[PDB]
Amino acid sequence: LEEPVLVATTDGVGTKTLLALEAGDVSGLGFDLVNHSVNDLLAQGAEPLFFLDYLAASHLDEGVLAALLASLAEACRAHGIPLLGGETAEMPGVYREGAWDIAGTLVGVVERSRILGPERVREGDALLALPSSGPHTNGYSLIRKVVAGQDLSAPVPELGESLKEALLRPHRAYLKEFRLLWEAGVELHAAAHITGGGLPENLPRALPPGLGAEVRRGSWPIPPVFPYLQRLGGIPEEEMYRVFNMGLGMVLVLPQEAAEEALKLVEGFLVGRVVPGEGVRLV
Amino acid sequence: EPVLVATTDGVGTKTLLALEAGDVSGLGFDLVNHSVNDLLAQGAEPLFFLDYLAASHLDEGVLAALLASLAEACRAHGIPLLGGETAEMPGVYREGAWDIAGTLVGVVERSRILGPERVREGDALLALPSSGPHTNGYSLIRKVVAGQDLSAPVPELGESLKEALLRPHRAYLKEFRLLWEAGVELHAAAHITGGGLPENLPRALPPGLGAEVRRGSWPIPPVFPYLQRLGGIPEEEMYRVFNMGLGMVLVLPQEAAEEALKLVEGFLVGRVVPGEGVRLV
Repeated sequence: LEEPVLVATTDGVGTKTLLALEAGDVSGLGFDLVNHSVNDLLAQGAEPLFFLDYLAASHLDEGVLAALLASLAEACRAHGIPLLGGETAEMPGVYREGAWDIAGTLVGVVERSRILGPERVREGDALLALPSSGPHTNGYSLIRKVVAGQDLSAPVPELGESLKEALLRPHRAYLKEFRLLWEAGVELHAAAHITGGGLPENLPRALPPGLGAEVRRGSWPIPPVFPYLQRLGGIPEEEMYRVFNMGLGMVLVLPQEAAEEALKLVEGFLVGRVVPGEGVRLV
Repeated sequence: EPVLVATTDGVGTKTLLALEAGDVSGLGFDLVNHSVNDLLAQGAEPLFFLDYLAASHLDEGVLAALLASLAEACRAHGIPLLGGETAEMPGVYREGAWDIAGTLVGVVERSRILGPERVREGDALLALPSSGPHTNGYSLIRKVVAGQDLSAPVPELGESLKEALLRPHRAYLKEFRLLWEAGVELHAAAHITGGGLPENLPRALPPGLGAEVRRGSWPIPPVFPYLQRLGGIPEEEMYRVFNMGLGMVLVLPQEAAEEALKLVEGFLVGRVVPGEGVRLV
């Protein structure tokens, strides 16, 4: 109460952008960026204050430029986040033909003593993961290679939809979740947004020295698009968890009792514990 | 309604020249400084900065140069380099290509507002000197110096093309602080970037008011005319693409302009007149 701290994060959609253009549908890229931006902030313990972006391409196609601006405006107002005037850059000398780079920045606020972080993490906390909606916005370079030459618009058995639909599903935002836990006074220690690098890289960040994580395999639902890509690209498991979120959209580190009170308010999965040592071992 | 102000900006292809010339030492200053000037023109005091760097490949060498640069730049203005992000996308960037982008957040206090509505006919135009092309016009620059020895000292410039062309975008924070602290009356300000004077100065002028600038009224950096010849560029084009020495232009009462020159380094380059656009007189 009365200790507001300005925080912020800056992100980019990533190579997923090339996948979207190819499939001729950037309608979701606006949510991919905003939602990814919202989560990097939720990991700190903050709420969004406003967003602004920097779009750069080989050639700012009037068509796709409008569809992008259209998308970002829908993603922000979807979260009640004020959208600020963003910029644009056209540099055919920097970008590959037809390429685009969608980046942005989200500013937020958090009460100092309620900032999430490794120093609040204690040994014995529960690892509560919030379900990802698919690949989200990391690892689409591996993806574009693996699906290179497939009929992205063709239905897939084991998916329940096509590659286009399953691979372009927007990055999922967990703002609604967090608010449910905040309004309920649920004790949260740390949190990790599982982006570039996967669970292995991102989780250890939310953990203090002398503390590693223990993740029980199969304790959470894995989007079907992952093992599919894996099989198609013959991608090893050790590499799957290093590139993809494997269904782990966000991992929460909090007291055991808190997870319980949380799973009654939010769609989550107890998937581990903070044990001595370091790094994240999959058990 | 947000109570703070913010702006995202990019360095432009100057990045490519710096990479090619083997020096990204000042790209952080270029980025941060461009952002700071954009907010000062609105009367905003800088609060914090965040950078976003992307590339075909994140050369460990360049990455540390840019990171160190950005930090010094931020340190110089006394603002925090809060967060940052890095991207490696060889499928998005041409080999060797990079893009330096970032976001600066600031805040406007009542005593420091600036806008087209405060500008009055008869106001003086006070120009703050640029350090060179700054961060606009490098598309033209690089094509004009192509084939040249960026390290071959030139007589006129008193240095090479690399030193004349890579000098960082100058930030005018210290100037605005002096002016703010002294309570000098200011109506509006224009940061001279893409499109030079003809495009940027009008953005700070109310409906039905234009500006007349005196040729030779302010110093024009040595590299500007040098390269105009090197590539036989028409004057009209120079002023359409480059700032020509006009780093930033303030529109303030004739009296406030006279006391301002006693506080900062600037020049009285013209006056606001009835009409539209900017015309060189």
